[PDB]
Amino acid sequence: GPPGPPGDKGDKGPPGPPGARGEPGNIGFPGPPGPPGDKGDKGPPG
Amino acid sequence: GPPGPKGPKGDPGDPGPPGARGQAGVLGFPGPPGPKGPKGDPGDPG
Amino acid sequence: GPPGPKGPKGDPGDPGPPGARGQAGVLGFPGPPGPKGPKGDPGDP
Repeated sequence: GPPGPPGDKGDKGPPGPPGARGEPGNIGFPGPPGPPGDKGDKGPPG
Repeated sequence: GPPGPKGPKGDPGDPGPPGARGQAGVLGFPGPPGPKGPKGDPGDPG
Repeated sequence: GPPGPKGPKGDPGDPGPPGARGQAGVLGFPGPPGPKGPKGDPGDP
């Protein structure tokens, strides 16, 4: 006789894996300048 | 003649592709402040 | 008759989830020293 009907479609595959973690962020900008130095010492007395 | 029996089921599908790589991390924050500046020069002698 | 043909292969799976965002970047390099301080007062007479 003729061949029978075609079989059913297979099961859907499972999901793929997560992507890689993103790259680290860029380095931050440089810090601010420090505070000014203290006032100089008073001159010695004459 | 009668048709034959139904064919076999298809094979399971393949796993999916990996997800996209993650986004880049946040930029770092600004660096530490610099040191205190040099002390002033002393005053003149009296 | 003979058995029918095999069914079609299943569909591929979904793509995986997007990755997690990266780590924060390192903090910047230090700033420069501050300016020099002002000159001290003159000595007393």
